[PDB]
Parts: sequence; structure tokens; C-alpha cells
Amino acid sequence: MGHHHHHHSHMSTPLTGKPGALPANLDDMKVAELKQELKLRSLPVSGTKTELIERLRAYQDQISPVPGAPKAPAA
Repeated sequence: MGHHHHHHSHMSTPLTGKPGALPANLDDMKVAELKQELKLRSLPVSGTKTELIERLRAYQDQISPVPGAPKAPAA
């Protein structure tokens, strides 16, 4: 005699609330903030303020060479 029973359920719908293009106020922020954005994206936090800013743009240019848009016909 044992606990013989079977039943399982689950559901999950794709929601909205989405990012996209990088912050255009990189120059307006602090060097530390740029180094923060870099480290989280596996980027080196070495160079000067302008270097870090343009390195963020260079990263974007690789992962998505567009002005901020989904690289596929979808949401």
C-alpha cells in the first residue's frame, strides 16, 4: 500500500515592461556610473570617462547595431 496519485498544472504568459537602447545621458553621469554599466556587461572599466562611454556604445553596436529596436518581427 502506497501513495499512488498523479496530477500537475502550471501557466505563464509573456508580459510587457521592456528596456532597449542605452541611456543617452552617459556624458551627464559620473565616471563610477559608467564603470558600473561596464562591469555588469563584462566590459573593462579601464579607460577615461569618454573611453567608457564609447565602450558602452561599441558594446551596443555588437549586440544590436540598430538605433534601439528588436532584431526580429516580434514584441
